[PDB]
Amino acid sequence: AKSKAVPFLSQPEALDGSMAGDVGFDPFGISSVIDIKWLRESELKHGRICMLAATGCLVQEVVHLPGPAFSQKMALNAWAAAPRGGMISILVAIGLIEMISNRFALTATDMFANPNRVPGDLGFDPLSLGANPANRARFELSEVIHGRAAMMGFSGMVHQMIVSKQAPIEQLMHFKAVDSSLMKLGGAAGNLGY
Amino acid sequence: DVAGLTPCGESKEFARRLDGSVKKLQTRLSKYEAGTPPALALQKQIDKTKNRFDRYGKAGLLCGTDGLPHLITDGRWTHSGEFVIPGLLFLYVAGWIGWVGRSYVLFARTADKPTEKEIIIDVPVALSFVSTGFIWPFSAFKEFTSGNLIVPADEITVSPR
Amino acid sequence: AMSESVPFLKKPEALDSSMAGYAGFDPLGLSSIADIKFLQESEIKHCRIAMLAAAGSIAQDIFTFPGVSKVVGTAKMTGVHDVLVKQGAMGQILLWTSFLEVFGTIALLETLDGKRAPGDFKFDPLGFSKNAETAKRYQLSEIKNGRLAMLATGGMVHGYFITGKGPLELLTNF
Amino acid sequence: DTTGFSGVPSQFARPESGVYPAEPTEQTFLGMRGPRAPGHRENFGGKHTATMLAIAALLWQPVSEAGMYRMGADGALTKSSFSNMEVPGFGNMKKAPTIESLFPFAKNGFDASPALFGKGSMIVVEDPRDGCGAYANSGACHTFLDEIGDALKK
Amino acid sequence: LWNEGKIQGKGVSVIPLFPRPASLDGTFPGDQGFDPFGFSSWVNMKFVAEAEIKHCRLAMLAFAGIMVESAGISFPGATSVLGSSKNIFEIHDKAVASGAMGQILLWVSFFEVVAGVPAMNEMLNGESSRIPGYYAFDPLGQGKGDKMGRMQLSEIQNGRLAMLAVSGIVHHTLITGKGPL
Amino acid sequence: MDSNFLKYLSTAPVLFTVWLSFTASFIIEANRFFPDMLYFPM
Ligand code: CLA
Ligand code: CLA
Ligand code: CLA
Ligand code: CLA
Ligand SMILES: CCCCCCCCCCCCCCCCCC(=O)OC[C@H](CO[C@@H]1O[C@H](CO)[C@H](O)[C@H](O)[C@H]1O)OC(=O)CCCCCCCCCCCCCCCCC
Ligand SMILES: CCCCCCCCCCCCCCCC(=O)OC[C@H](COP(=O)(O)OC[C@@H](O)CO)OC(=O)CCCCCCCCCCCCCCC
Ligand code: KC2
Ligand SMILES: CC1=C(C#C/C(C)=C/C=C/C(C)=C/C=C/C=C(C)/C=C/C=C(\C)C#CC2=C(C)C[C@@H](O)CC2(C)C)C(C)(C)C[C@H](O)C1
Ligand SMILES: CC1=C(C#C/C(C)=C/C=C/C(C)=C/C=C/C=C(C)/C=C/C=C(\C)C#CC2=C(C)C[C@@H](O)CC2(C)C)C(C)(C)C[C@H](O)C1
Repeated sequence: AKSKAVPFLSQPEALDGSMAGDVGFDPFGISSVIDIKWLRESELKHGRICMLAATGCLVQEVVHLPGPAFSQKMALNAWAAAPRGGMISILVAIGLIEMISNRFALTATDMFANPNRVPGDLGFDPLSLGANPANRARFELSEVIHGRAAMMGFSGMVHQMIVSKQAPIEQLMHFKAVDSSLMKLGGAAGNLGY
Repeated sequence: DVAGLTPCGESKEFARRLDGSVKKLQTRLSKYEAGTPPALALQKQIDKTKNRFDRYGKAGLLCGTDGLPHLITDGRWTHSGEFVIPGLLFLYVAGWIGWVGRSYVLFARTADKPTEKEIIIDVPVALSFVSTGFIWPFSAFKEFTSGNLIVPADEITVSPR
Repeated sequence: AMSESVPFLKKPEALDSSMAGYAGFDPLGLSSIADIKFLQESEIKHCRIAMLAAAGSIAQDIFTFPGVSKVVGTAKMTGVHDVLVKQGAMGQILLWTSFLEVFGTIALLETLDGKRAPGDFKFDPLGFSKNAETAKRYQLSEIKNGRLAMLATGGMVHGYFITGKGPLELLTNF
Repeated sequence: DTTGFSGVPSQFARPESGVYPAEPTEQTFLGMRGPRAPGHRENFGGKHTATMLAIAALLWQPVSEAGMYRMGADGALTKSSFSNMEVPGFGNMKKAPTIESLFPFAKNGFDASPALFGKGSMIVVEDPRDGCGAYANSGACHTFLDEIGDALKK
Repeated sequence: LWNEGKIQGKGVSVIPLFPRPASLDGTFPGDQGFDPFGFSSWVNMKFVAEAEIKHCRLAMLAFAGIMVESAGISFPGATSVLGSSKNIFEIHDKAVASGAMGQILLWVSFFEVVAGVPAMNEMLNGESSRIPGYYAFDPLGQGKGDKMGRMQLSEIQNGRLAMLAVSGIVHHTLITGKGPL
Repeated sequence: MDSNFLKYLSTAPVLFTVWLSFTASFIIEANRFFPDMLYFPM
């Protein structure tokens, strides 16, 4: 009845090894306060966004759409250079996708009202790649793992672009170590301001 | 420009406001040596003052005879960032707070002791409600038309007259 | 049941000897991922296009149609493509193959419905597949030659990138 | 009780519809799995979406190459916009809206092609590696692995 | 052969300084106790067995390559394009610079991607009953009882010795600055 | 954590003080990084 991830803690309730990627890792007991269905929806959503984002950073470094507005190797510069109209078009399209794909059940109070609704399962299988039920368990597992890995990787890429103003693989190929004089962490109250 | 006002970037009194504000700081800086903490602090203030005046000059604000920026709130779109757009942001947040608090009060009515839920708040349920407020205009209007926002006049206690 | 082509691996559980060109070769389990009728139609399509591509490379090295040498000179393989995009040649090919592919889309969707064999456009103007055994021999042959030409086309175009020559003059020189 | 973020409207005293449609399993190529009307997936299923996308991709090819192509003295073709054609009967409107108004590639400088990318405005593909290796480099190229070797020998 | 009871088999401890653990099972080829830190308690035994055989085969092939390239022996024209030196490290660096090492990397990676990972996944899931390290690669006969009794033991021991010896050679060459033979 | 101590932290004065201290803190931080926002910049 101990956790498998954290052997010295007890196994958290609402974690029973049914879900893919369920290794018993819930030390702060978020699952005891927040329903595990909402948490798995949020984990799958974050992970999918990050999977695309990590691939976005790498591909944006290599391949570009034509034009000077899309010639930003460093991804943090692409945010500012890419046309505002089209970026807000992306944002509005995301909002329409969120309301329709969730079928107007978006709030914490109303989502999962239908007992048929499954965490992360929006009905998205355009090419019916999940039609085979033999592959279902390992697909669910590898989707969860790809999402977790990509959350960590995109977090690293964004803050390494902040520290080193270089695109990620160009940072790997033209590497420069931290001086430590720059990018001081904290310090707003030690010097009493300014 | 509008109402006989002058854009702050070319009003000379805005320029005198900036110059007097910087001389006031520089005469305080004249009593300190270069690398000291009071000298560094006052130089940071001088840079902040100059930045604020420069930004206001290029923002489309309209200074008066006094040289202080004035706000136009009659509804014209060239000045919507001074009242109409901050107002839209406010009404979204205020309606969020109202919708979320109303949802918790209706949940707390269906509790074992309804008055214990309001001095000892159910924090997971209340956080569930605080997250729902992002689509309050649609949720509240659908609540209205479904006859669940407004209660009829004969379920409301009134005074004898 | 172990794979006949890869003996230490299991039989790929979606491939059967009634298919053409079957050798039990699906080590990555892709026949379980995608629908198998789609994969068969994609394989035959890739096969026929690459057979045409390989023969076109060979023939283009041997001879060239009248007038073409003036418009495209020393250029060969991918190099002619850009020149012929400027003229209307490549666009016209795209248009007519795209027209055929609209009906091929309808045909593939009927195949996924299960009313048509993959690669079956019923096209046999001259008579070759009258007899059943010869039809089987041709079916195995056409997948085998198409696969060989898929790898061939790959090799030919990549050799063009490395040397700038193309298949026949690469045989003649080096 | 209510756990929090459970999502059931009856645990948060919220009015629900009470109607929860049965979830089917059939899918469409550019659509979603979900409750439809009877007969909907038979007329607007995968067959419809694939054929319609195929026809739209075929009809893109005249549209992306739209223009007034005219011959000179020789066979050389000049391309012009459809605006230059003048309709003769509509009063003060002399030039008329055409297929260039619904697909205005030229104003945004797109150079559209049937493949979707023309010579001008072609996709840009570059090399990140910058013509050097992973390890043991010399010059203006110093990799992460080279710094691992640099730190280990110091 | 197996020699159960005498060597390998079950109940055999090559270093009685460490008692043979009960976690360890007496049915893996070339298995003779020797589990001090108790890894067999919790690791998948088939996975670590396959890993041991695969590390053994790299070690043996690497030993053969180190000896040949340290004896000066070569294929025709290899020394013309690569270096004429016999230092294994420098040959690796210049064969990297020639693309030969990239080609070996490509084809070894392809073999793992399409065959190594499916063999691993099936052998660990429990769908194929493939013994660890088996790829049906026995062209020149030498099968039968000897292959699963003595030859299996030979592969595991010769490979463990090859691992120790190659680690030894690479460390000695680096500190001395001179190779073997 | 003890459920009675968590029930004490759920009392109205504690949540009121924490919520408005958090609210005050992100107004202070927003006016530190983005000071003198007299208008919505547009
Ligand atoms: C209502 C429909 C509509 C209309 C009329 C426009 C009109 C415009 N958009 Mg678009 N846009 C829309 C919807 C629309 N948008 C949606 C729904 C999104 C979100 C997915 C975007 C995202 C978007 C971006 C990111 C950009 C535009 C741009 C433009 C402008 C120039 C277009 C151009 O030159 O095309 C000719 C060019 C092409 C046809 C090139 C196409 C490039 C390929 C197809 C991109 C690949 C798409 C990718 C797979 C997306 C998948 C995600 C999606 C399924 C959610 C033009 C004002 C650009 C702009 O503002 O520049 C000034 C720009 O940068 N838009
Ligand atoms: C979230 C609960 C809530 C809601 C939805 C309303 C809604 C309303 N109030 Mg009431 N009110 C509330 C709390 C609430 N009030 C509290 C706590 C007090 C005590 C200070 C009052 C005192 C009060 C007075 C004196 C008046 C109103 C009036 C009004 C109306 C107009 C809006 C307004 O004037 O705001 C005014 C709001 C206030 C004066 C106080 C609001 C204080 C905070 C910001 C809201 C409460 C937050 C709450 C703790 C939410 C927790 C949520 C969490 C558990 C999830 C409207 C019917 C007016 C009216 O009748 O007009 C027709 C009026 O004159 N209210
Ligand atoms: C993947 C296939 C493919 C592609 C993309 C190209 C592309 C091209 N070829 Mg190559 N070519 C091909 C196959 C291909 N060819 C084949 C199969 C042959 C004959 C063995 C040739 C022989 C050839 C020569 C000799 C020349 C070209 C040239 C060209 C260029 C101009 C097009 C032209 O006029 O070609 C003309 C090509 C043909 C008329 C042959 C078309 C073959 C078709 C596909 C046979 C189909 C018949 C079959 C029974 C199907 C019936 C249809 C039915 C289903 C309805 C362009 C680069 C020219 C060029 O630029 O060279 C520098 C040129 O001079 N091609
Ligand atoms: C002494 C070494 C040795 C031994 C005893 C074995 C024994 C075995 N191997 Mg392994 N194997 C080895 C080396 C060895 N292998 C190496 C290095 C490789 C990589 C090339 C392989 C790759 C391999 C695969 C892929 C598979 C096996 C399998 C097997 C088993 C059946 C095959 C058989 O019996 O033929 C063995 C026959 C011989 C050992 C005859 C001797 C040939 C010698 C070793 C060649 C010497 C090369 C050269 C002259 C080097 C010396 C000079 C140098 C110093 C310069 C058996 C358990 C199969 C199995 O059942 O796995 C569990 C299987 O599928 N082996
Ligand atoms: C149907 C689809 C078929 C697809 C087939 C292709 C894909 C198949 C799968 C491929 C998977 C990847 C394989 C590699 C592909 C590229 C090959 C390549 O040339 O790479 C390219 C690069 C080298 O790039 C080289 O650059 C040189 C110039 O500098 C040469 O001139 C050539 O350009 C090139 O060979 O490869 C690497 O960087 C490999 C780095 C090392 C990788 C591991 C080596 C082996 C493991 C031992 C390492 C131990 C390290 C211990 C710790 C050390 C710490 C310092
Ligand atoms: C699941 C996601 C996990 C996220 C992990 C976070 C990783 C980065 C965290 C910091 C990294 C190292 C910090 C050293 C950097 C460091 O310690 O600098 C020190 C700084 C105070 O300055 P000093 O007094 O040290 O000045 C020292 C002199 O040397 C210089 O003048 O500490 C802070 O208060 C900064 C953090 C803000 C504190 C409030 C944060 C916002 C509160 C939001 C609610 C709580 C959230 C958690 C708060 C902790
Ligand atoms: C002649 C008029 C017409 C044209 C020119 C046309 C072209 C295309 C193209 C072309 C590029 C695509 C890609 C496409 C795809 C889809 N069409 Mg189709 N379509 C037309 C007519 C209708 C009707 C009347 C309906 C319909 C539907 C769907 C659904 C969703 C199914 C679902 O998700 O369950 C998808 C994906 C149904 C619907 O629900 O639309 C919201 C529905 O009733 N369509 N359609
Ligand atoms: C909703 C949500 C999710 C999510 C998400 C996220 C983060 C989604 C992000 C999606 C994105 C980034 C979509 C990007 C679309 C880009 C387009 C359409 C480009 C068009 C280019 C054009 C028109 C052009 C041009 C041209 C111009 C004008 C002039 C030329 O000089 C240049 C050029 C030739 C190129 C997911 C699915 C993960 C889960 C969950 O369900 C919740
Ligand atoms: C499901 C579905 C389908 C689909 C689909 C799609 C679009 C599938 C695409 C899936 C994708 C894009 C997965 C991407 C995963 C990325 C990962 C794991 C990156 C991790 C990075 C790491 C660990 C890192 C790092 C780094 C850091 C921090 C330090 C740096 O200095 C360097 C470094 C780079 C090393 C389709 C649409 C086909 C239909 C089908 O019917 C249903």
